[PDB]
Amino acid sequence: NSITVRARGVNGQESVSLQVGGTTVQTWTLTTAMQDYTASTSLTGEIRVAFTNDATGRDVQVDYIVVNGQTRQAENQSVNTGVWANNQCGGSGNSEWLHCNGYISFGNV
Ligand SMILES: OC[C@H]1O[C@@H](O[C@@H]2[C@H](O)[C@@H](O)[C@H](O)O[C@@H]2CO)[C@H](O)[C@@H](O)[C@H]1O
Ligand SMILES: [Ca+2]
Ligand SMILES: [Ca+2]
Repeated sequence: NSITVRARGVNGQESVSLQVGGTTVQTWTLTTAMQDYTASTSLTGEIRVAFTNDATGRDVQVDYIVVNGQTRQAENQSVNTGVWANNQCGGSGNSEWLHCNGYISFGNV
């Protein structure tokens, strides 16, 4: 099961973890350019991309992921617990942004 994450940070210290069924597959430190990050698992289950090290000046943007060849846009996902929206952390879904610690759920593998 191949999973590619296309993502960037605002300052390049930002850390994201790819999780599958509650298991952490891989963790990466992002750069300020949108770039691809790839991982693989034999596991199935819910995919999450989690921003874990929010601090003054850090924000994550996930464009999309690609799961076994199939594109899933971050902005088409309904659960986003880190976006700043409606004047609060995790204030909406359907966003590329994780401003606060939180994750975007991309559903089952
Ligand atoms: O509430 C603390 C929270 O704020 C975040 O920033 C939001 C928003 O993302 C910015 O665009 C806006 O300029 O400022 C607000 C808060 O005033 C932030 O990204 C988080 O890391 C938290 O600190
Ligand atoms: Ca996108
Ligand atoms: Ca932030």
